[PDB]
Amino acid sequence: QVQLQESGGGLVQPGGSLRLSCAASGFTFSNYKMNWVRQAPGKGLEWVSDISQSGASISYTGSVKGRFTISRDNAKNTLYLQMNSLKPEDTAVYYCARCPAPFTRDCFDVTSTTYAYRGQGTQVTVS
Amino acid sequence: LVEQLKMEANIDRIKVSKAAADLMAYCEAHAKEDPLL
Amino acid sequence: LRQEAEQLKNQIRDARKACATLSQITNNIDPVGRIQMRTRRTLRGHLAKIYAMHWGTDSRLLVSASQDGKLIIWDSYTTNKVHAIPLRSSWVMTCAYAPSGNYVACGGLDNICSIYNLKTREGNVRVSRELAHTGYLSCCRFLDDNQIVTSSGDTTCALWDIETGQQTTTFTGHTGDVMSLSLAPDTRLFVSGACDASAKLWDVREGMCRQTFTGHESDINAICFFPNGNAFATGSDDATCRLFDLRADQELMTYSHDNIICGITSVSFSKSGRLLLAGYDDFNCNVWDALKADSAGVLAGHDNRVSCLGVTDDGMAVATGSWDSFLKIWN
Amino acid sequence: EDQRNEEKAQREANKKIEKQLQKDKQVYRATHRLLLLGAGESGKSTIVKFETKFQVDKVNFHMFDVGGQRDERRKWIQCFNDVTAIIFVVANRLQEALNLFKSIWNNRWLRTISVILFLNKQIEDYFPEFARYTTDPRVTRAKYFIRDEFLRISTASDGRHYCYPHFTCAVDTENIRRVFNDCRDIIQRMHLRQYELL
Amino acid sequence: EVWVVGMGIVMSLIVLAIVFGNVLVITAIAKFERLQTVTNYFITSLAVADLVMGLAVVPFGAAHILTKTWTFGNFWCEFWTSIDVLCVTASIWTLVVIAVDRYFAITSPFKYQSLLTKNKARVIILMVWIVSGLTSFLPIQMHWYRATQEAINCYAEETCCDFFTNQAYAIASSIVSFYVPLVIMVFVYSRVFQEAKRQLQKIDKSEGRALKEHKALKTLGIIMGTFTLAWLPFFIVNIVHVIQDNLIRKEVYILLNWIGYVNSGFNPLIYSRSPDFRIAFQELL
Ligand SMILES: COc1ccc(C[C@@H](C)NC[C@H](O)c2ccc(O)c(NC=O)c2)cc1
Repeated sequence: QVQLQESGGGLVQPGGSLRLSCAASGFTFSNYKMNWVRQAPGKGLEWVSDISQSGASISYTGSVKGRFTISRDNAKNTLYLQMNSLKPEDTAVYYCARCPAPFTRDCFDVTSTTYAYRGQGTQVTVS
Repeated sequence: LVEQLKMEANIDRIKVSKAAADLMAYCEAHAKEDPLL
Repeated sequence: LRQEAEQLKNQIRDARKACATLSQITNNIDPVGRIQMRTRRTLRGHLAKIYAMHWGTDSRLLVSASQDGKLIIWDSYTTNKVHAIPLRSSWVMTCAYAPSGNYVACGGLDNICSIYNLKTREGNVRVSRELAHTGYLSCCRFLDDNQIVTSSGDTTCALWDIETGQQTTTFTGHTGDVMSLSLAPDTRLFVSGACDASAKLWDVREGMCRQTFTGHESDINAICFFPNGNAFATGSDDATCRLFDLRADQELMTYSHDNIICGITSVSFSKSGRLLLAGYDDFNCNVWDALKADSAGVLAGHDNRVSCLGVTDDGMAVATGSWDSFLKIWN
Repeated sequence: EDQRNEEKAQREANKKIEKQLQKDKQVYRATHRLLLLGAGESGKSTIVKFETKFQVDKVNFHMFDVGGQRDERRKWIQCFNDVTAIIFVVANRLQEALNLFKSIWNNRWLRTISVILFLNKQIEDYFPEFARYTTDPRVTRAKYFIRDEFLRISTASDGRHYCYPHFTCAVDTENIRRVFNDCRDIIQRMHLRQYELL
Repeated sequence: EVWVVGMGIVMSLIVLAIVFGNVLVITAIAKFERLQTVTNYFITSLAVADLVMGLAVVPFGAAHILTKTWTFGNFWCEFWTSIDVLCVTASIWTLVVIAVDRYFAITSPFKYQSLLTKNKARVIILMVWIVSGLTSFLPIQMHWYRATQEAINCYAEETCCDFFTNQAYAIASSIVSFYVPLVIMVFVYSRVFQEAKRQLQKIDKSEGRALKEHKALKTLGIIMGTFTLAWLPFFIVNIVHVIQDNLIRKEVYILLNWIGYVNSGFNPLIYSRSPDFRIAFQELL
């Protein structure tokens, strides 16, 4: 069984700083391309970040460039999304999604429902 | 989900020392009729 | 309720770890040695990618299905196109052959499974009863000449009854695609792979799971069933075949070679269950020992992929229909 | 000796099917297929044009459609690897399209398919690079920035397949020639790059 | 002596090259079951039409230089001269049909895959090996080249291996063997370069972010020049030696016949330049 849990999060005023984690066990972590995904309560799923399978090719969405910083850890089996300088429209449930195939260069994971490598997801809001 | 976990956890589970022996013996007895080996 | 589910799952994990690899038991048994086999006949008849072939029960015929809009009932002793059944659903993701050599099944992206009657009495081969699922239809099988247990991408295996075309039963509970399914030889219970690493077994009569599994790291492409019934193998997208078991709620060995990273595309056993075939994605077709896992003899013959695989009901002639329109009947 | 009649009975079926297949292949290799993923068209396949055939200059096109299909696309898209041109009607919103397009590109079986494209939608809060980029401009900036982003995704994989971005928002009368003329180029380049001549 | 020991190696390495560069194009097609396509039957017609050139003609046309006089006789020196002018015309018309093939496949892309089938690429080849025979094997048996006059001393008399054609055969042999294929394989490649210089100009109208516009020229070079430069001087020396005379030596008419008999050893190093061939060339030896 594959297990993808999270940590951190809560309620912080603008300009705060959250550092979310993700506990991945069950599968070898060194060769699966990961990515985070946030769902605005009252809206469909969106996209925030990703990462290659060596921390090399980090990407981001449009309005989240520079602020955050994602970084894997291929020995401790974690994925940390350091958040900086939040905003009013950054309240959402944050899932630690994954991608289906090993040794891949593509993702088909931001789906309406029915995905089996996408954790429960903590909540992060702004006051 | 929880009902299914319970109704699947309340059944019998034979030992590996007994299941692997059967799996081995079936092949060891059918290897004769097996022509592709 | 989620915490209670976690507690129950921890209990199941503790039980399945307390009730627990066949290698430590069978480590001195005599091996099989090297073995290779050559293409006896090359059924070069198709004109698109061959996506499935249910090797018939007669151990002679075979039905191959390709995206060209054709369904050709081949032969394996003189290599002749006994029939050529055209389809209206240009794509085909599976074919199925009745055990009494009396029916065939089809159906793919067009969501509809269909039934062609070949033992007719008026000439042309006509569609008997096309029955309809919201999603593609990625498998079909036959219990008797009028009972088909289709899979779907709708996440729901759904046993049918061709007479009056109804869902006698209906299975569900996967939350994910359902790629492949097998059937026990005694035809009473059947595993059903999926796209959640969930090789959930089922029961044909009632309509609910009996003892599920989850032991893979990616989706399951194709599944099998041991010749007796007390075992079943499984392939996935992480280049691994895993000899599961349905008497101990766990597996018994993992097949994996560090030299290859690709995705299994179809599996099937031999008669004695000794040689575990496999259709990989780097164009070859390995063979694996039963309880002495090692890549013994690579049957690399194809040139694009290996889309399916099959073995005669008396273990005589494997036949792998690749993606370049050419079957190949090994021996 | 009585076993010498079924031989001819079987060889006649053989020699009739090897006369029907050599006459069906000549209509299988004269129609090029398509695909219309990314979004249902309803403006480019129903009003201007699950098969949906048509014809331009004595050639027919099996313009398929996956509108009735599900969301998870990793299983019924690996069996379209023999099509010639994956038409792509497209109008956060755009980032989802971009992350679908990057995956269709870097896929392993859809690797060598020449993705045609269609900006049917013919902003700065979701895109901060909008101010540091330069080609009334109130429409040209947006249009050409979206197209430049798509082409910056397309020109990083090679040379076996190129994105052909077009634009259409009007009644789309001649929106079929923009596919015919631009599907001719894919065959031309598929031959040139193979003759080591381009 | 070196004038009898150099031509024993320089005119033998060529033989080895001819015979060894084309076994690798005959076997690597008759073996692999995935090359036997419509535009790789042509190249087999091109590899046999030089395997013969290097197995029957050249090893004989080398001992004919070493000895300086025929040895087999006349029932062989009238068949060898008739097989050589057949082999050359075949191995040029194969190039012209491949050129018309490519031209159609690039200027009519919707129709080359449909209106040119595996059953229609054998009429073409057994029409080319007839346009070669009808003009290089029968006009030698029916003696339409006897050159009716200084060959009467040795050639017709006895044991004199020497080509002697007339002002009506050595002209309608050239105008059929090298001046139709030349014009056709120039009008084809002009119209193919005019499109390789447009599908490399429509690219840089949207993307691109004489460097690479000179790849559609190096390959036209190594395909068309290596043929024109190799078979033009011989088939102008023929016309000149016919219209004028005594202005050209046999020691030149025999050097051109070897600046020509290597354009039939370069072809399996020019037309086998696709990755499929370059990969299949491994398992052979
Ligand atoms: C005098 O010593 C010799 C000995 C042998 C040759 C070979 C010559 C016939 N090869 C001819 C060549 O291979 C060729 C090719 C195509 C043609 O149309 C013609 N026509 C000649 O009149 C000729 C020539 C001169």
